[PDB]
Amino acid sequence: DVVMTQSPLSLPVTPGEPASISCRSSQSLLHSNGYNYLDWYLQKPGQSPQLLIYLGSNRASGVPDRFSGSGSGTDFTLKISRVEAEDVGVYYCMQSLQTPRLTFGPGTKVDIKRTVAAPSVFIFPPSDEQLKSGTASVVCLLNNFYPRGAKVQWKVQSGNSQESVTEQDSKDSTYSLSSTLTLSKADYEACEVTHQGLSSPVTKSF
Amino acid sequence: DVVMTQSPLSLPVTPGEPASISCRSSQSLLHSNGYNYLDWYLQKPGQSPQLLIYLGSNRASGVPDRFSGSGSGTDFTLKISRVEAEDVGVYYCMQSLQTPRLTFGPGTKVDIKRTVAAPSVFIFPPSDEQLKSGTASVVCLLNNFYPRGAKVQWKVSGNSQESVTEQDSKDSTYSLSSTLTLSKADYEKACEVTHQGLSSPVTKSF
Amino acid sequence: EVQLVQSGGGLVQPGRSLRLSCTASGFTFGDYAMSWVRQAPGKGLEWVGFIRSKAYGGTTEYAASVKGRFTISRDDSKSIAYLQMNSLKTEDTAVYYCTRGGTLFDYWGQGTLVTVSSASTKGPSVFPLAPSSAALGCLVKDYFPEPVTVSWNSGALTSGVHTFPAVLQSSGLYSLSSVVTVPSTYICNVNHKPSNTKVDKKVEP
Amino acid sequence: EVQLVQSGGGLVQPGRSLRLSCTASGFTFGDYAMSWVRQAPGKGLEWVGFIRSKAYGGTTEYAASVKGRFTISRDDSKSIAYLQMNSLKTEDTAVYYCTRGGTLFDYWGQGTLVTVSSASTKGPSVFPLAPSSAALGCLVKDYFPEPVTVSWNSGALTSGVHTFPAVLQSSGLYSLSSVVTVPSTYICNVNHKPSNTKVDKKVEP
Amino acid sequence: ASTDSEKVAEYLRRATLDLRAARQRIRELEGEPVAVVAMACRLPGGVS
Amino acid sequence: ASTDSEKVAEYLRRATLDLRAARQRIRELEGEPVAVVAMACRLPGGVSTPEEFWELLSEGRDAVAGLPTDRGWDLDSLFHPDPTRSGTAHQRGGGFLTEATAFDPAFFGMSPREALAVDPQQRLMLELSWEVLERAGIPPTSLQASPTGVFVGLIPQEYGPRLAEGGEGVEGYLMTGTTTSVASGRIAYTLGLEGPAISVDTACSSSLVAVHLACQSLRRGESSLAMAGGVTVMPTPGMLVDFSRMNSLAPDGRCKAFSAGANGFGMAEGAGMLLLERLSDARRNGHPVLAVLRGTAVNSDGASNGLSAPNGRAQVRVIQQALAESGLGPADIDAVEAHGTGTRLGDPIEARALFEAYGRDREQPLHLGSVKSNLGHTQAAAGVAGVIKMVLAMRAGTLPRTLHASERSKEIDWSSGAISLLDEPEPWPAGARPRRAGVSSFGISGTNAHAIIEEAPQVVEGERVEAGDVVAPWVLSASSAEGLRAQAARLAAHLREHPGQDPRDIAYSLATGRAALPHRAAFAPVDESAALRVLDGLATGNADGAAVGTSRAQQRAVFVFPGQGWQWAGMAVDLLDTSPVFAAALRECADALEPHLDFEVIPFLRAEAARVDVVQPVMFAVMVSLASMWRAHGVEPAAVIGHSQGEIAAACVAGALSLDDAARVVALRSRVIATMPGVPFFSTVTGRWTQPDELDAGYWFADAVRALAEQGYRTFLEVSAHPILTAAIEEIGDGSGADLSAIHSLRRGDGSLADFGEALSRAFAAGVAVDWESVHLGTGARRVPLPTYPFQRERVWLEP
Amino acid sequence: ASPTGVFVGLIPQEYGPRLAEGGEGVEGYLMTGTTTSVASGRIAYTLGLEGPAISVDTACSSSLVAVHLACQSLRRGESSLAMAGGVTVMPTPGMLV
Repeated sequence: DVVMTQSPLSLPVTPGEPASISCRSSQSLLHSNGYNYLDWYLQKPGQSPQLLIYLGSNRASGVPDRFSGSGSGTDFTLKISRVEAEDVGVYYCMQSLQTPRLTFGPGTKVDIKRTVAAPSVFIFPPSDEQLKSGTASVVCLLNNFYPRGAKVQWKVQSGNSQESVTEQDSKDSTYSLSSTLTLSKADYEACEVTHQGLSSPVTKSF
Repeated sequence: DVVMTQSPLSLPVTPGEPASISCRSSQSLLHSNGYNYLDWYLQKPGQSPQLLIYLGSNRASGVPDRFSGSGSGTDFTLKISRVEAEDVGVYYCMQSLQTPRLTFGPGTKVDIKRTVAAPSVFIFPPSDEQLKSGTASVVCLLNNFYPRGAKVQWKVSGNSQESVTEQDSKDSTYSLSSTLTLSKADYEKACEVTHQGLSSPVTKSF
Repeated sequence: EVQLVQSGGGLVQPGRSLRLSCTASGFTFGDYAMSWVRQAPGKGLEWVGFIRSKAYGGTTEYAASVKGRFTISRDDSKSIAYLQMNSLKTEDTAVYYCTRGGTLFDYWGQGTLVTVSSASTKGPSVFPLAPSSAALGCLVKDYFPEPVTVSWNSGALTSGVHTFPAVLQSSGLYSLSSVVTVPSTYICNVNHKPSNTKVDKKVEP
Repeated sequence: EVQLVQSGGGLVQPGRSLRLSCTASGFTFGDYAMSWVRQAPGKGLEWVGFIRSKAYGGTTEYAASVKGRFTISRDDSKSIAYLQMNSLKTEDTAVYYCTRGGTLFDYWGQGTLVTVSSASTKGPSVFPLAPSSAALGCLVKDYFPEPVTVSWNSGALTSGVHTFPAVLQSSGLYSLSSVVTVPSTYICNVNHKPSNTKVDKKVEP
Repeated sequence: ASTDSEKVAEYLRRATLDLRAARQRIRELEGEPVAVVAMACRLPGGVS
Repeated sequence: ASTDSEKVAEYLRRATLDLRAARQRIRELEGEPVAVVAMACRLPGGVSTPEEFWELLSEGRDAVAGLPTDRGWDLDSLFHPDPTRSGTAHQRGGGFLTEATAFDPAFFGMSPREALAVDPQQRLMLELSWEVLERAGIPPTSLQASPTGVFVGLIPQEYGPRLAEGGEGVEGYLMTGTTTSVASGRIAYTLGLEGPAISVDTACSSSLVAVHLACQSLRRGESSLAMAGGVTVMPTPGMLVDFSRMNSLAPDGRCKAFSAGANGFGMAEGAGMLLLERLSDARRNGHPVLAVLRGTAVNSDGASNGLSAPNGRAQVRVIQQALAESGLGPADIDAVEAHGTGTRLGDPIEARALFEAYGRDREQPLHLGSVKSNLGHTQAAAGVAGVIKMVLAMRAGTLPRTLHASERSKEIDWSSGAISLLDEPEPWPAGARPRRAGVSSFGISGTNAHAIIEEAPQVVEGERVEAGDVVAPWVLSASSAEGLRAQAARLAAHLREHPGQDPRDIAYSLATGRAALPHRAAFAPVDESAALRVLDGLATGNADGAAVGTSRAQQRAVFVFPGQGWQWAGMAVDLLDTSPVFAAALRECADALEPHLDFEVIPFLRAEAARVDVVQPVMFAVMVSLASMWRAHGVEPAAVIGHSQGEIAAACVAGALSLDDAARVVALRSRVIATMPGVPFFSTVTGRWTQPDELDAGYWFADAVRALAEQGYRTFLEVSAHPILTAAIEEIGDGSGADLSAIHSLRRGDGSLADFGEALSRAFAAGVAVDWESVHLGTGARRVPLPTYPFQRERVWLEP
Repeated sequence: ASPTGVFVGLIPQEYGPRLAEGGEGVEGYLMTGTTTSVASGRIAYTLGLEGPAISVDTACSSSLVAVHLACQSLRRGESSLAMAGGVTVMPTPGMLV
């Protein structure tokens, strides 16, 4: 009774061409009366979610006509035709066979398609200032890289840290990231970028 | 049990100004979910039945507008804002609380409104015509007795066959005939006719 | 679209069987549990019986009277509904309609005739009646089959024609009447296609 | 139209109770079922509570980890839903949504943000070292509560400056980040309202 | 949940709302009345 | 039973169905595409049909020669080489029609005087409407008392003398002759339509605006057919000499659109017309479809730096609005028909607007062209010309060439390269992506219009092939002898040009289609060579091997049942077996006659091809069968004067006795007559109009035909294998009243169906209405294009 | 720059001298000052409206028909406001002759 949402969770898209997201299941969602218990929800950045499709394929009032859905016994697919730039957000597919429901699930997010644009590195160690109380940030400041994947490590062999990323860089749309590190004060005596668009990690001493 | 639904019997109408038919009940038809289990059906003269309104107040697709249902769970009503000449026939209320519905009930009737008029009578004796051998037959007949509804009895009664025409079309007046039969014991000595349009009962013999 | 187009009918003697077929088309017949309704001549519509859908079991229910002699078939392969007859009686003469729903009676069929009786193809007898003393007329005596037409002097007269629907007597033979009115000679003609005994008769005191 | 405006707020240390109210208008409240969901920052939505309608009466089904500490009530005179809860915990920080419908989540309402844990306003001295020698981030370590802004040389330089979200350190003290991105005169000082610190500096090596 | 009138009822209500909205839109697109705001004239006989 | 399980499912299904139907209705009301059925055009040069227009476009030829010397212009003081003298034009050339001075007032109900009063614009519009109606395949006489809208785009200008001074013989008709409303009122009055008739004047963008209106009334539903067009013509050099005062006219008179040497825009004249119908309705009735219109937009430029100053924001907005209404994106357009007026300032602004509206999101370059290079500025006639060019190019699968574009301009930037100027022909083949195009039009008043056109659906494929042995007649009609001759010559020429055409297709197209006219000709050739022989014979003048004859205001026929005299018949088993109408009616009457008369249908209707007791019933049977097949073939009867057995035949036909009953009574008559040897109906033995009921058992030539002719019936048709007493009737034809013609049915043993083809051809030859769909019905014959009506024009001018 | 249409009924009339022999002060404005196409365009030009500004001629009913157009443009949603009207003025005694 587990439902999962296939297709890439990034799913780059551009205005003008159609897009499609297919949601898979484990059993047959066809009730004895002859209806599929599937619903679709859209969450835009910074506002409450709205209902899009209910009961397999039925566009609710107020939804733009460009949205549509197709269903089957176990396979369902939401499809658009003329996607705009205001349709960026998160999409959720829901079953309704079992009334006790839980967390909505990972869902699928979308963004504007672009090129690779491998990131940049700005590693250097702290010396003074508010850092004098004792801590060190190894943030390499991965700047202007479209693919989301970027892991970091450290040698100067790892441990706890914190992550912080921003939105799709407005006009630039290049997902700047500054994965930083917190360090204790007195334990004296860099990043390992593994981006898809790169070929070898770089690291500077301290 | 049942709610013994009923309607205000016949109702003549005229083209132009609106009309309405009420529908009462004994047990409330408002289901717990928040809906009324009532519907309306129309039967045209010499044609298959039809569906107009379902679930209290909802117009089915293909209905030529002009029909509106309303009312709470006990005092339903169906109203027509504009009355044409083709929307004439029989109208039936229908419920859905009890699944083993046996009959559609009597149902109300509609026709064209017309000024009240008086009929005429022509008693015809059982002459020596094709009757001839042992048998008997007598018809006194009626003509143009709008509105419909009359009675015929014979004295100096118990068996007779009646027939009524259909509105005569353009003039809009009914015509009725009644027949009484006997084998041999006739000629031992008259139909009387009562209509609300006319006066104290008349009759004619021989 | 969603036409139904029923089939079957005719005339059968008492104590016999028959088959009535409803042909669903233009829509998915999977779960559209249908029903059969009956309308007698001169009265209202009375429900006969409905057959459930195979999704919920495919069972059926009947409403007394016809419970032991009426059966319903649900051929899903051709999307056909069948009504089977058993030992019919004279009082069952009615028009049968094949509906679409089980609780909400949606789009209806067209109806059949099916009459049960026992009589031979007997012709008419002609029955001009006595004059008003102006209400001259010609009632038609016993005749078994339905289609019989009457007129005056071969349809030359149109005003005042008041032909009336026939009735049924104990013998099962019907009677047809028609009258005219005009102040002052005319000849009534009848046609009986199953009997082909067309005749003429005039009345004059 | 349909209005589902919420009313309430929360900033309490763990141990006490809180009340949340959902106001409905423009449609009949006696038939629909109200539900409460929550969204914690950084993750996805999850179901919290749901109450049936008057046709069945009460019968709440609080999901999990909230039994004995969360309650749902409804009022029909003013048609107001209540999500009064007691004995708050650390993992209860979220934004709560009140929605209409039990299974089909129809038209939603605006969200109410709640917070937990004990902290006090402290020195907002942020971070030096702009990208000289976009260097480590215009961090605001050891500051509370969340509302804070950023500025750069009296808001004259704007290009290349990106403001980053919170960090959620191991304890309640917070921070966010900002950069300049001028690698080819610049040091960031921000404005904090609760601590009343309005500073903007310029020294940089 | 309770029997089966826990999911069909909401769907039926939503369908009824959508149908009402669509029919209202059709009616407004077909026969919306037009209100006249102001008029001006210049006619013989000194009428201005 | 059915607790909470089945009760709600039915209501849910019904609600879903209702919602789906309502949303489908909304979509149909808002965005139903329309279809173009046929087009008609008149362009400068030798162009008179769209085929010539496409040939000129493909071959890359211009149609600018000079000035007309027929319309009484001074032509001489029109240009004193100093520009600023009064009465001095600037154009030493242009593209002008050479047919405006001529007209044919006889074809329409038009008197020579009021014809002389008629403006050339409506004069061309009438012919355009008639030609497009014939090209569509709809008989122009069928459109009577039906909702059909007419929309015209004109510019008033002036034709003749002022109304105040008047004329000498043409005075009252001056007002109606020169008025914009009458331009469409006259079309509506002549064709007898009942839809709205509208004339719109919105400068050079008038025509497009018209079609926009035609695209709305069809969508709303107030009309089921639209005719939208535009026209512009100049009977006076006033326009050139007034526009020269703004110094906006190039000397030579050409359009160098998007060229480095732009000097002006020039002037021309023309006319265009399109017929539009809803796609579903057109496809339901089988009407041809050439292209589909989806979205249109009309806008104004607002306040600018003068009336003539254009705007860019308005053009961008109108383009985006048209795209939104069509429900498409900017990347779905492969080519555009830009204005390209050729002026100095207009071209950069239009280029920038088109750039910013189309090319920002484009992977493939966009092709751009302008028809004004080939023909020049046609004022209100433009717009529809671009639509015709685009649809012709799309159908032919080739993009034509734009002239004077080898030297691109220098005031525009093409660094992006998203727009590629069309300098050479480009293939435009079919594929997965449907082809789409856009057309723009801007007026000097300040109104802009944009439209989008798409290819017709590719569903016509799937036709089968069927053969047969029945030969079908060919007919052709006109309103004058020379008209008939020229029509025959043109048909023979076209059949000579295009070989491989089946006789069935040409017969069907010359069937329902061309209207019914006084002068008629008909025949039935075995193959096409003899068809060309008889066609050239008709073209020479001597009609032999065919049938001819004038017939004015005649629409009735008369069936007469001759008695004995067609003896020996010439047994026709082919009639019984090949024709199903015989094999049904004659079979029914025969098996009706079988039980009474012992003779069977087998013995002598088997025929030994190599006695009143037997013949008369069988002559009655074959007579009623022939009458039934004739009446089923579209030709109805009238009062019948059948003699002897013809009395019983007329009794059967007019409704006196039923087929079986009439057969039985004729059998009784035969059995009682085999011993001594050894519906309005006209009585014969008495000679009076009598009802069909008095004929009973007791009931069992000159004055009759005189009275029948005096009533109004002037033709006599006898159903017999050999016409008898024809000369006796024929001698009477000249003896009193109008002439009389009698048509035979069969010949001496010529029982073949070709004899019936000749009989039908003779029937149509003299004023008899025939239902051609009935005689064709199932043959697989499809519509085939044919030449339109050839006219007889005469000079109609009125100098000022 | 607001969506607002103009609909005017008209019948063409002769006002000044003929086009081929224009005067001395009025030469380049004769075409603009007489054609009905600008009869509504000026209304759009002075006030700076951006909406369908057409001129329709249907003889004595030309004004009323104009109204029938404007309402349609209002119901379709093309424009938010409309101005409909008609006008006739005879400057020469030619029509009555």
